Amino acid sequence: VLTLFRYSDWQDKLFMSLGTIMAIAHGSGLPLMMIVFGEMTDKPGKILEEEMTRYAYYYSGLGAGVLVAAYIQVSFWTLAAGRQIRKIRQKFFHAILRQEIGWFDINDTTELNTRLTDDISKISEGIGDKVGMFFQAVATFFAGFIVGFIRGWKLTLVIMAISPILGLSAAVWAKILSAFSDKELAAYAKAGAVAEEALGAIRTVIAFGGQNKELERYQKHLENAKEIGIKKAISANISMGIAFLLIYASYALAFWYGSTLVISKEYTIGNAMTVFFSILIGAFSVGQAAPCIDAFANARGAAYVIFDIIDNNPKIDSFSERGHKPDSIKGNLEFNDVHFSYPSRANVKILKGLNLKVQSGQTVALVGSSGCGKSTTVQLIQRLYDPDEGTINIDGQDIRNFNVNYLREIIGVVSQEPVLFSTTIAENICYGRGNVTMDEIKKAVKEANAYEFIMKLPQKFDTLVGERGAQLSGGQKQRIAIARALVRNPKILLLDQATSALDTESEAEVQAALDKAREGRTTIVIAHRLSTVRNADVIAGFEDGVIVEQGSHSELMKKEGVYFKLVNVPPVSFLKVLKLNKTEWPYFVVGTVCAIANGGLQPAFSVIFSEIIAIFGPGDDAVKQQKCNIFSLIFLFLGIISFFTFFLQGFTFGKAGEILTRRLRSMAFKAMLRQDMSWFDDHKNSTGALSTRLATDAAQVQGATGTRLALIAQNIANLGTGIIISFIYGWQLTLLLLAVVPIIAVSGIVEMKLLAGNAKRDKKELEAAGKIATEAIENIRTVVSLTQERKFESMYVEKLYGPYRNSVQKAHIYGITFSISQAFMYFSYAGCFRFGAYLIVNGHMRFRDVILVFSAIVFGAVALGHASSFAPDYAKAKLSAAHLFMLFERQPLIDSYSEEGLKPDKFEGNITFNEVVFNYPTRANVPVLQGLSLEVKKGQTLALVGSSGCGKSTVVQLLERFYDPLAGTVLLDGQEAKKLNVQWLRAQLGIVSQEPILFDCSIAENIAYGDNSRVVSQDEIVSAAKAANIHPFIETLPHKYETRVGDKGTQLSGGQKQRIAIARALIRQPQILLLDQATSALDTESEKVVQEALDKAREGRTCIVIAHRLSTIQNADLIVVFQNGRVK
Ligand SMILES: Nc1ncnc2c1ncn2[C@@H]1O[C@H](COP(=O)(O)OP(=O)(O)OP(=O)(O)O)[C@@H](O)[C@H]1O
Ligand SMILES: Nc1ncnc2c1ncn2[C@@H]1O[C@H](COP(=O)(O)OP(=O)(O)OP(=O)(O)O)[C@@H](O)[C@H]1O
Ligand SMILES: CC(C)CCC[C@@H](C)[C@H]1CC[C@H]2[C@@H]3CC=C4C[C@@H](O)CC[C@]4(C)[C@H]3CC[C@]12C
Ligand SMILES: CC(C)CCC[C@@H](C)[C@H]1CC[C@H]2[C@@H]3CC=C4C[C@@H](O)CC[C@]4(C)[C@H]3CC[C@]12C
Ligand SMILES: CC(C)CCC[C@@H](C)[C@H]1CC[C@H]2[C@@H]3CC=C4C[C@@H](O)CC[C@]4(C)[C@H]3CC[C@]12C
Ligand SMILES: CC(C)CCC[C@@H](C)[C@H]1CC[C@H]2[C@@H]3CC=C4C[C@@H](O)CC[C@]4(C)[C@H]3CC[C@]12C
Ligand SMILES: CC(C)CCC[C@@H](C)[C@H]1CC[C@H]2[C@@H]3CC=C4C[C@@H](O)CC[C@]4(C)[C@H]3CC[C@]12C
Ligand SMILES: CC(C)CCC[C@@H](C)[C@H]1CC[C@H]2[C@@H]3CC=C4C[C@@H](O)CC[C@]4(C)[C@H]3CC[C@]12C
Ligand SMILES: CC(C)CCC[C@@H](C)[C@H]1CC[C@H]2[C@@H]3CC=C4C[C@@H](O)CC[C@]4(C)[C@H]3CC[C@]12C
Ligand SMILES: CC(C)CCC[C@@H](C)[C@H]1CC[C@H]2[C@@H]3CC=C4C[C@@H](O)CC[C@]4(C)[C@H]3CC[C@]12C
Ligand SMILES: [Mg+2]
Repeated sequence: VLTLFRYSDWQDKLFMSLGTIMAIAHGSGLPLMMIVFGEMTDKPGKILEEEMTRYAYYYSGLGAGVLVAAYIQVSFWTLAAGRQIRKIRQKFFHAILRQEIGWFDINDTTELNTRLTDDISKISEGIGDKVGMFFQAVATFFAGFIVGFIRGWKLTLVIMAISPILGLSAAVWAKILSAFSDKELAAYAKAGAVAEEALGAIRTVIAFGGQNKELERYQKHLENAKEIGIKKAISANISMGIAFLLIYASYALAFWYGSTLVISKEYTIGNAMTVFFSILIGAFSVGQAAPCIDAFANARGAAYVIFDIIDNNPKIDSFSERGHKPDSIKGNLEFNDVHFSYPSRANVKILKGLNLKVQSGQTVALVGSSGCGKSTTVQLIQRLYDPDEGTINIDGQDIRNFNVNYLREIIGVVSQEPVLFSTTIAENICYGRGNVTMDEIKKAVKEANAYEFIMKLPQKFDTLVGERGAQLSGGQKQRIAIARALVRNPKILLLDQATSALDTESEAEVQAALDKAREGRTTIVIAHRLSTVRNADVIAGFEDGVIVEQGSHSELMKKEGVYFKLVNVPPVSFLKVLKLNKTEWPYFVVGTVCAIANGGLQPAFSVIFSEIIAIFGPGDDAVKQQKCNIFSLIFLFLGIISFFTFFLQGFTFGKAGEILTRRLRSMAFKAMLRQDMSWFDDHKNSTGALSTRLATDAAQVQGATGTRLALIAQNIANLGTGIIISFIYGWQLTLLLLAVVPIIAVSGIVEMKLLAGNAKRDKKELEAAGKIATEAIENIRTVVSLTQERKFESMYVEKLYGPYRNSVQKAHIYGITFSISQAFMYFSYAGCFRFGAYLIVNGHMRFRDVILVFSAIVFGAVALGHASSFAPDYAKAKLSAAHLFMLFERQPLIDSYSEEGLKPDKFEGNITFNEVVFNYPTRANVPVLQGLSLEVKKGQTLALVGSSGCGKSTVVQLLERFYDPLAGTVLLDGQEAKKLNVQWLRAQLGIVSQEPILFDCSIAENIAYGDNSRVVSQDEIVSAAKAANIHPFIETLPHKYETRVGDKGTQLSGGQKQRIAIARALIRQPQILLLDQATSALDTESEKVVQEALDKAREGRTCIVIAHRLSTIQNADLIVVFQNGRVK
């Protein structure tokens, strides 16, 4: 209960304590004034005027006191909530970056950004101003009790006898509501994980036609969250129904008991009515604080998962400082019987006792088959996992003894398929070490041979690399990764196929630079080519995860081992949002009629009190008991009907809001899966930004469209009925009562114009924080391997500073507006007493009519606080609704959901390019293609040959129809590709990407994703697996086709996911194959087995090959050489 306030500082405790005592001082005033008011109620034309004027002095002073008490009440709670929400946001991201990679494999980490955004929003709604308004209502209730015990003590015990039942019911239903809040929250987090997985790899979802599959996977969780939110609303309104049932039933009991006392004259008329009126003010106030109770229960439910992640502790601690930092390390490295298994597949033994010995100054070279443990050996050097039954030594001393940061900073890796970050080129090379000068950057870039194209691009070292490097080619991204590793100047260099996507001349220059550089660093080389493996002093060969083969080139060539075999924004009206749920108009009708019939009843008690005071007059005393029994039956039946009407309005409004939220979330994701690749290449649209938008916009709409509308319709009916009753009984005073309406209206106008202005900047800056959070979570291998986690926490905090200041300004603006609203509501009483004195002494109205109007106005003074509490939600609801509708009304150029276009029945695999000129929209000044002419007949094989960065993957993107050419014609089988239906077009193609990526599902589903719109059978999956040469490994695994591949294929090796990408292409039986270096992480045996099945499958269809081999280019039918983006 106080774990929400576990992170409260001393200033936070001071703000919450002063806000608590000022809210206790603020609420207790209304009932306590009744003791001085109730002494003239039981009642020459000057003494009454003096009493009225004196009470006007009291009320004006009370209003002045309320002006500063309500200000401090709101402002200090909102300042404290802003400060501790800032530090919870910092500590949760620090706790995510602290954990080790064994935690990132066995847990769900695409769920964390959605969990972050939506839970911190729920906690900010929960621990803020709602708690202060709750204390205000509690102080009002107990001040009514104090007034009751001063005036008449036998009346207040009968009503105090029910308050533990109200506390019991509120605690029970708040505990149930916190449980359902956690259950609903988990479902929305699963849906956000589906969306963030689908938007991260968007090129494969577009190219394989998987929009409907991802949309159905999203809607499967939206339906569960809907069905939890409905019964959440059921419990949340059984609570208020039981509360008001107890209120009116106990008031019936107390009124029947007070009947006998007033008739037997033990009390007078004045002592009973003050007790009744003060207790009804308090009892209505505690009932209105029930939404604040529900909001606190929701925050308590959200905090469960966030606090645990902070509590969890890693065995390999990244931030700790408890290890040796020796001054001089010669690069000796040695294994001693290393046994290892990954924690996600624990029962598959991988290293079975390895004995490697690397001397300081020489390099080794790891050869072997695919899937034997080479990059596992590389991952155990930098201590990402601990081995099960072994030890790894550097210069005689164990790696478990070193400081983890010092180890990971003295060694420098190159990953297999390297991943850049979504910042500039010089920023990636600065992420390399951390404090680099430009001399170091330019020398390392020349040493990695990346200098010519960086000089060639405009804004040379400032070109924004796309998300994961997607705005660069495959041989430019890898040279930037080589330069990134070289700026560190490591003592131990790890090269895991660093030249896998470079052509032969650049491989020669890179290997000459790396060979010239070595003086005192050890190097581990995993070689793509076995022609440069001969320049190694030691060669290690893996056979079932051990070393059976070690020595020099001729030493292992005369040995007959494994190496021998290898060598041989427009605003939107809110009725436009409520135009979407036209279908449940009976829900809004029943909710609005019950809200009117519930809000009207609070001011009607003045007329009931007038009839009570008139019915206790001089009589025969046998009739007044029989009339007062009729009044008590009326209060009992009013209690039963109030139970039914409160339940109906709340449940009815809540169900309609859940339906609208489900429709808005699915419409937003369906309309986000629709835009073309230029919308995703826009630098504002990262997947972190796009996954914060789906969690913010519909949630901000739901927060103002839920049961809050039922409560505000109730409060507006309350304020209306007060004015109507006032006009009937005295029309002269009611004009002054309505005279404040211009001032409260202008204050509402000014706070709406300021809260709509700062919610804009809040929404603008939370996406820029969520971008950093998502890239640092989803590239956690490279983050941990480079030790830039301190820098990413620093960046997240300095992007998180902004909404703190926005919360400060929101606190002051909303506090001033709530303050002057409550003060100008309490000055109306002083104006009413003075002007009513004037009217009574001139003879217009009467004293009981002045009492009647005053009594009717007190309940509206209750309702204004909740209307002002609703007012800061409507601004962010309007803003997020404008953003949702501009997303819904955006229409792309290449429309993926269109049903019109030519859909020919028979397709001959003929393609033709007639002088295609194309520039990318992000860098639209550089020419990529400069008029491209190539024609491929049926059954031919086009081979694309060129240097690195010539436009070989651009033609695959143009044939896949992501992009439109500027001036040129892409035509297929005679007819132009713009005329064809784009889903038909993308279904006729079969594509293997350059660095392929998978999904976080099973191998059977990743292979069956290759052809949608039909249930692909298990026999077809097994046949494509046998053709792609993966079925021996799949049969070896303990789960055969149900081993869950990790996020983007990280729980497999390079060759295995290359091979599942080839099977995913080949399962659809395409008409044309697009193979963009389809065999680049495979060895010679696997590549020659794959190529035979590809050759027997290519009989009768066309294919386009982009492969850097002399074996697959030479047997091709056409050979195309690129120079300056043209064909030669
Ligand atoms: N994160 C992981 N979780 C579970 N198993 C894994 C993980 N990474 C790899 N494996 C498994 O470990 C075995 C060894 O794969 P490994 O990554 O060592 O291949 P490799 O021969 O080093 O080639 P590469 O250099 O492409 O990684 C594979 O069978 C793979 O299925
Ligand atoms: N999404 C993009 N936005 C802007 N420019 C891009 C984008 N993708 C690629 N480029 C640019 O296009 C040029 C060539 O792209 P492409 O990836 O087709 O070359 P490539 O021949 O595939 O290279 P490699 O053979 O090394 O894989 C590169 O200079 C690259 O900077
Ligand atoms: C008499 C009543 C109306 C006024 C009560 C005075 C209160 C509201 C004033 C007096 C002293 C003030 C504190 C003095 C010191 C600081 C440290 C500053 O870094 C944060 C604000 C904070 C914590 C102030 C908060 C407001 C404060 C506590
Ligand atoms: C700064 C504001 C918010 C604090 C509210 C202060 C409360 C506790 C004060 C404000 C007005 C005060 C009342 C003013 C008049 C009198 C009449 C006297 O015969 C009995 C006490 C009584 C009824 C006071 C009780 C205490 C009181 C209600
Ligand atoms: C009637 C008058 C004298 C009452 C005094 C008003 C005092 C209590 C209010 C008005 C201005 C307020 C300060 C305005 C600015 C901030 C900055 C914020 O980061 C810390 C709280 C702090 C410092 C507020 C503390 C409380 C404060 C000092
Ligand atoms: C929730 C609980 C605490 C509230 C229970 C309230 C009960 C005790 C009160 C509410 C209405 C009251 C009844 C109101 C009217 C009359 C009619 C009279 O001819 C007999 C007594 C009788 C029948 C009262 C008996 C006591 C009574 C039933
Ligand atoms: C729900 C809101 C909008 C309508 C409020 C009207 C009802 C609930 C209130 C307002 C005036 C009240 C009436 C005032 C006068 C009397 C005369 C008495 O001999 C019987 C009870 C009776 C008839 C009261 C019953 C309830 C009553 C009719
Ligand atoms: C008994 C008296 C005080 C009740 C007064 C009712 C007042 C508080 C309510 C009733 C209708 C409300 C207005 C309804 C419409 C809007 C448009 C909104 O974009 C700005 C606020 C504004 C202008 C509201 C201001 C506050 C308002 C005028
Ligand atoms: C809620 C606010 C806006 C209402 C305004 C309150 C003040 C300014 C109003 C309300 C009652 C009014 C007073 C009512 C009666 C009289 C007696 C008359 O012989 C002189 C004017 C005088 C004294 C009025 C002056 C203005 C007055 C004091
Ligand atoms: C603190 C600021 C916002 C207050 C602004 C409103 C002030 C100027 C107005 C509104 C209500 C007015 C009070 C209403 C009633 C009367 C009774 C009369 O016999 C003496 C003047 C007196 C007591 C008025 C004094 C001035 C007053 C308090
Ligand atoms: Mg390429």
